[PDB]
Amino acid sequence: INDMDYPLLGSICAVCCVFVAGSGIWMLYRLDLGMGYSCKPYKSGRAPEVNSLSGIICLLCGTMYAAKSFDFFDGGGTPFSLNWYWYLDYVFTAPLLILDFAFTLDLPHKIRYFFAVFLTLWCGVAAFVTPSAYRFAYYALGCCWFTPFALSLMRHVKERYLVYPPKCQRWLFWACVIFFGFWPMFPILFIFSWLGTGHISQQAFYIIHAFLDLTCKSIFGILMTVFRLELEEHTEVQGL
Amino acid sequence: INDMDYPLLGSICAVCCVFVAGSGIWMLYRLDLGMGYSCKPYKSGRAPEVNSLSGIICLLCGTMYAAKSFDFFDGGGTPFSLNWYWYLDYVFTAPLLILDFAFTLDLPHKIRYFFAVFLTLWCGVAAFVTPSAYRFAYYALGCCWFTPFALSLMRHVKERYLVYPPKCQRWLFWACVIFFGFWPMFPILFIFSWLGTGHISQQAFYIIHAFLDLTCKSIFGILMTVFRLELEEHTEVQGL
Amino acid sequence: INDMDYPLLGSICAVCCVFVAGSGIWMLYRLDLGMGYSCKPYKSGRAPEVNSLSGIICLLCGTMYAAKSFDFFDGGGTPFSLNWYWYLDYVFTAPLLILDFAFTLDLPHKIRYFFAVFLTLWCGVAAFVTPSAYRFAYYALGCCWFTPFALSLMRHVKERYLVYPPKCQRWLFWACVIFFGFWPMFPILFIFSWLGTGHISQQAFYIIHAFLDLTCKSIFGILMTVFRLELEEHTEVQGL
Ligand SMILES: CCCCCCCC/C=C/CCCCCCCC(=O)OC[C@H](COP(=O)(O)OCCN)OC(=O)CCCCCCC/C=C/CCCCCCCC
Ligand SMILES: CCCCCCCC/C=C/CCCCCCCC(=O)OC[C@H](COP(=O)(O)OCCN)OC(=O)CCCCCCC/C=C/CCCCCCCC
Ligand SMILES: CCCCCCCC/C=C/CCCCCCCC(=O)OC[C@H](COP(=O)(O)OCCN)OC(=O)CCCCCCC/C=C/CCCCCCCC
Ligand SMILES: CCCCCCCC/C=C\CCCCCCCC(=O)OC[C@H](COP(=O)(O)OCCN)OC(=O)CCCCCCC/C=C/CCCCCCCC
Ligand SMILES: CCCCCCCC/C=C\CCCCCCCC(=O)OC[C@H](COP(=O)(O)OCCN)OC(=O)CCCCCCC/C=C/CCCCCCCC
Ligand SMILES: CCCCCCCC/C=C\CCCCCCCC(=O)OC[C@H](COP(=O)(O)OCCN)OC(=O)CCCCCCC/C=C/CCCCCCCC
Ligand SMILES: CCCCCCCC/C=C\CCCCCCCC(=O)O[C@H](COC(=O)CCCCCCC/C=C/CCCCCCCC)COP(=O)(O)OCCN
Ligand SMILES: CCCCCCCC/C=C\CCCCCCCC(=O)O[C@H](COC(=O)CCCCCCC/C=C/CCCCCCCC)COP(=O)(O)OCCN
Ligand SMILES: CCCCCCCC/C=C\CCCCCCCC(=O)O[C@H](COC(=O)CCCCCCC/C=C/CCCCCCCC)COP(=O)(O)OCCN
Ligand SMILES: CC(C)CCC[C@@H](C)[C@H]1CC[C@H]2[C@@H]3CC=C4C[C@@H](O)CC[C@]4(C)[C@H]3CC[C@]12C
Ligand SMILES: CC(C)CCC[C@@H](C)[C@H]1CC[C@H]2[C@@H]3CC=C4C[C@@H](O)CC[C@]4(C)[C@H]3CC[C@]12C
Ligand SMILES: CC(C)CCC[C@@H](C)[C@H]1CC[C@H]2[C@@H]3CC=C4C[C@@H](O)CC[C@]4(C)[C@H]3CC[C@]12C
Ligand SMILES: CC(C)CCC[C@@H](C)[C@H]1CC[C@H]2[C@@H]3CC=C4C[C@@H](O)CC[C@]4(C)[C@H]3CC[C@]12C
Ligand SMILES: *C\C=C(C)/C=C/C=C(C)/C=C/C1=C(C)CCCC1(C)C
Ligand SMILES: *C\C=C(C)/C=C/C=C(C)/C=C/C1=C(C)CCCC1(C)C
Ligand SMILES: *C\C=C(C)/C=C/C=C(C)/C=C/C1=C(C)CCCC1(C)C
Repeated sequence: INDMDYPLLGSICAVCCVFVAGSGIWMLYRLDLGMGYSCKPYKSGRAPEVNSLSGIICLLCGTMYAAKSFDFFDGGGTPFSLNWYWYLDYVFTAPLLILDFAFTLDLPHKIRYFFAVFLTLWCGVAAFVTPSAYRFAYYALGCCWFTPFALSLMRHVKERYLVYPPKCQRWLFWACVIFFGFWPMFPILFIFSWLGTGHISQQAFYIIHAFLDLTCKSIFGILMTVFRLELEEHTEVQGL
Repeated sequence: INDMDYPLLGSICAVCCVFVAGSGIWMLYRLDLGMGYSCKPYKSGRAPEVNSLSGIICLLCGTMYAAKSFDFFDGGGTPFSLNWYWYLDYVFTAPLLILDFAFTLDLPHKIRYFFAVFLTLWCGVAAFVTPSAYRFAYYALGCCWFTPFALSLMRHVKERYLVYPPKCQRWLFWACVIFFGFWPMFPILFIFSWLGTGHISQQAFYIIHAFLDLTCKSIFGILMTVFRLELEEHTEVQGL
Repeated sequence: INDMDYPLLGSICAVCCVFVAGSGIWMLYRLDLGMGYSCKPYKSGRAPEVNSLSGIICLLCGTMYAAKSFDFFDGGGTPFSLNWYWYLDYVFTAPLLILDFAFTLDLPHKIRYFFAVFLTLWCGVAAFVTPSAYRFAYYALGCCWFTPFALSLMRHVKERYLVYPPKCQRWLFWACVIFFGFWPMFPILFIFSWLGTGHISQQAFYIIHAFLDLTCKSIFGILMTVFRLELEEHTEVQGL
């Protein structure tokens, strides 16, 4: 029912729009001046193309949040909503999150990891738009995709977590908290939302989701950016 | 008219959902233990990223079939149908089929081959949704894309079919049967369906399409997987 | 209001459909016989995959124009329109234009350049479909994406424009005219169209847009093709 407090939801989106986008602008700025903390200039003179994927998602996420605010500030139900169809944008950003994570730590099966998340969210898009007993079938189909994705990722992360120096592991550990602790929270709120159990309020739903993306995009991007700065500093200017 | 036997169509989709997805899980499992039949471990320890594209399409095709079943099992006309708009999913899998085929045999013009199929199907999506005299114009526009695509592919396949050892050529020949014998059957059923001639029944349409994807995705994926196993066995452990 | 002269608009689209597609077929034909004007055969025997991106866009643009004509020739409002939602196709071709430009001149930040244009147009798609005070917010959000994109591109182009020989610079200069002189004309007509100021007539809108794509796709593709022919001729057969 169209009775939730959109001005609030819009404001929330606008506030996190600046934070996520601003973090993206910072990490893009921090990328193109130094390999590490000593600001080592790239010998060729061009930062690796895959490195920028962390900043772009935040700007990609920040650009979407601006849209969401515009949807909320206009009273909802806009022709270009990005909120009526849920996880619709996630389809474009979440598969990119694992792509840079796989690129940052050289995790194998990158195309499998992309299509694991890509197929995971399209079930969530299908689950939302289908009010019926088969909504959870898509959820089950979606969870049939994420569960083998969350697994083997923990195995892959663990196999290389022990290779990094202790300085670099602290940021990776905090990336794993964001990664293996909060990504499983999207399916959990799907069960408890008005779609299933009914705990999460229709309005509340957006606000907690607004406050997780910061952790999943921006803060995850910051931890990835700081982790890469530590990684290159230990390997390039030190040769260790 | 909504009077076809969806439970049947759904069951068909569900049965081939397990077969296509199960074949994809097998070929992904068969990929990451051996270069060839001797199960030669990859020297770096990570199977090539382009190799997995054969398995992923089946899981990508199997995930879609589950959706189609859910559309049929719910009586049709679901908000997330994947059946109301035809060839809509093909847009995501058929361009990937030629991408791995081009990658498997090192065929040139891979981006031209991707956009040949990608533009071929978007005319089929447009042809379906347009009941008018211009449906066949999109079909003609689509066939104006596939016909120069089917050609030059036969020339490209032939130029390298004679380089492979006789053991590897048997699977490639059976890939070509699936490739140059069944892909031209999608346009043929478009003419004869209720859209054009009227031979193929609305219901029958789905069942024959359900039974070709197995050949085009799963069986094609199996033949591609077996062909790659023969190819690497002759080249890696034998050096011939 | 559905009272504009579609037969005209359709004819315009059909005439430029042949010109853009025909130019694409020429530059694809011109690509696969010679590195330069001396028709130097590629030593491996396969033109670089990124080189063909100039031809494909024209065929991608020509295929869309055929569709637009079919939409116009059928009276408008077709189920597969490509005209009802504006810049919707641009989302697929404009990000590819900058991708080959970045590839042709080895410009850095290619993924940033792709997502700059990709996010720029999705605001234009959102701006059109949203009749409200927030249409210009998407326009402002879109211009908040293009303005930092148009800039740094001029800096990047200038940094390498002085390295090319004078023969190659003439085509690049004429690419820059098409690039930095006409791309900023799409936002300008958005302001003055019936959406904003009201200068550009609903009908006129399509005809000037039809006549810019030729410059942005086809003629830009020709200038890119001629520029690459000059570039390789000076570097490959001359070694200068
Ligand atoms: C801005 C940066 C974005 C970057 C990346 C974007 C990629 C993601 C693409 C997002 C797709 C957006 C689709 C959203 C559709 C929303 C439909 C909607 O809101 O419907 C509800 C609403 C009913 O509400 P009210 O009438 O208020 O009811 C109360 C009674 N007074 O219905 C409408 O407003 C009618 C909707 C008009 C048509 C919708 C047009 C959607 C825009 C099309 C462009 C997107 C292209 C998608 C590609 C496929 C082509 C369909
Ligand atoms: C699950 C794994 C999938 C993996 C990859 C997915 C990529 C492919 C994307 C598929 C897009 C799906 C679109 C399907 C739309 C179906 C529309 C439909 O069925 O309409 C008919 C039906 C009429 O039938 P009944 O009312 O039964 O008539 C009988 C009278 N009692 O109409 C409806 O049900 C209304 C439809 C509700 C809105 C449709 C919402 C579609 C879902 C949107 C998510 C997809 C995003 C697409 C991106 C662009 C944004 C539009
Ligand atoms: C051909 C080569 C193309 C290559 C690349 C293609 C990629 C770009 C994808 C383009 C998406 C096309 C969407 C266009 C939707 C147009 C809607 C439209 O015209 O509505 C207006 C019109 C009202 O006009 P009239 O009734 O004449 O009014 C006057 C009163 N007598 O409404 C209709 O006709 C109803 C529309 C029927 C349903 C629309 C179906 C759109 C086709 C779906 C396939 C596209 C898939 C998109 C993916 C997401 C799934 C939605
Ligand atoms: C929540 C709101 C929505 C969120 C996003 C809104 C827009 C965000 C702002 C722009 C995002 C990034 C633009 C992407 C295209 C530009 C490519 C790019 O950034 O390249 C990096 C390039 C630097 O590369 P170096 O390595 O020094 O080059 C030497 C070659 N080795 O970046 C730059 O040039 C700096 C940024 C552009 C310079 C132009 C300065 C003037 C810009 C006008 C401001 C317009 C308002 C936008 C506000 C934020 C802008 C930072
Ligand atoms: C028709 C229904 C829909 C069809 C599809 C439904 C889901 C299909 C099942 C999962 C598909 C693939 C998941 C993609 C993300 C995982 C990435 C992946 O497979 O990586 C391969 C990786 C092996 O790599 P190696 O080379 O040994 O690693 C060492 C590094 N050199 O695979 C694995 O780890 C095996 C699969 C995951 C292990 C976790 C085991 C427990 C999984 C719980 C089962 C959940 C139900 C799903 C059923 C099928 C699962 C196989
Ligand atoms: C405005 C209307 C819509 C616009 C577009 C309509 C369709 C455009 C015509 C086809 C576009 C391109 C097709 C893409 C898939 C083909 C791949 C391709 O072109 O590969 C190049 C390959 C040449 O490669 P080389 O380097 O010689 O190979 C040796 C290996 N080193 O091209 C060819 O083989 C030439 C073109 C195909 C040959 C088949 C000839 C017979 C074709 C029947 C004509 C059908 C009508 C289409 C009209 C235009 C066709 C040119
Ligand atoms: C539970 C409370 C949650 C609060 C939300 C978080 C707010 C943002 C603050 C940062 C969160 C993530 C930080 C991750 C840890 C990195 C911090 C850090 O110390 O980084 C340094 C250096 O790296 C950095 O600079 C990273 C921190 C920079 C973060 C900048 C904040 C994000 C950018 C937003 C600016 C624009 C926002 C617009 C205004 C908001 C309007 C609402 C790494 O080295 P140290 O361990 O200090 O060792 C010292 C010797 N090397
Ligand atoms: C006209 C009847 C069509 C019947 C449909 C086909 C059913 C599937 C059977 C396989 C079809 C394709 C097989 C292609 C040929 C490869 C078979 C083969 O022999 O492979 C071997 C080895 O490779 C293989 O193992 C490939 C065959 C494995 C196929 C496994 C079947 C697909 C996986 C599905 C399992 C899960 C399905 C769920 C249950 C179904 C519920 C409906 C290659 O070497 P050989 O020539 O034997 O030489 C011996 C010395 N090297
Ligand atoms: C303001 C008037 C605008 C008119 C529209 C333009 C019409 C198209 C004409 C070409 C426009 C762009 C040309 C760019 C400059 C390149 C021309 C040129 O000279 O190229 C040569 C060689 O390269 C070429 O051949 C490029 C020109 C080829 C252009 C072919 C025209 C496009 C193909 C369309 C054919 C099919 C169209 C269907 C019919 C139309 C139905 C409506 C480069 O060397 P030169 O400087 O001559 O030095 C000589 C010693 N090397
Ligand atoms: C409470 C919520 C936020 C998080 C719940 C998940 C936490 C408990 C998970 C997320 C990521 C996980 C870490 C991921 C990787 C490793 C490296 C391994 O060699 C030891 C365990 C360790 C350190 C894990 C401990 C458990 C961990 C921290
Ligand atoms: C009857 C249906 C299923 C298939 C119709 C197409 C068949 C006849 C086509 C598909 C692929 C084709 C093969 C593709 C490649 C070659 C290699 C060439 O050096 C000799 C011909 C040969 C061996 C072709 C023979 C004809 C062939 C088998
Ligand atoms: C463009 C070149 C490669 C030819 C490929 C397009 C051919 C195969 C297409 C173009 C126009 C098409 C025809 C257009 C209209 C109809 C009417 C319909 O009720 C039966 C099929 C039929 C008769 C089509 C058959 C296929 C056809 C002839
Ligand atoms: C009048 C319309 C069509 C075009 C307006 C933009 C024109 C004036 C712009 C577009 C591209 C620009 C050129 C781009 C690159 C360079 C190289 C630099 O080292 C000197 C300036 C020069 C040569 C620019 C001059 C101005 C220029 C030609
Ligand atoms: C913003 C970034 C991320 C990674 C968001 C991720 C969301 C998921 C991984 C959600 C998964 C879902 C599943 C498994 C089933 C129901 C639908 C969801 C999309 C919520
Ligand atoms: C599932 C995999 C494949 C390769 C399916 C392929 C389908 C085509 C190549 C279909 C082509 C069509 C044409 C040329 C014209 C009418 C519309 C079709 C999509 C049926
Ligand atoms: C056909 C190729 C090109 C490059 C067309 C490009 C169009 C743009 C770069 C348009 C930009 C817009 C902006 C910045 C804001 C309003 C919406 C537009 C899409 C017109």
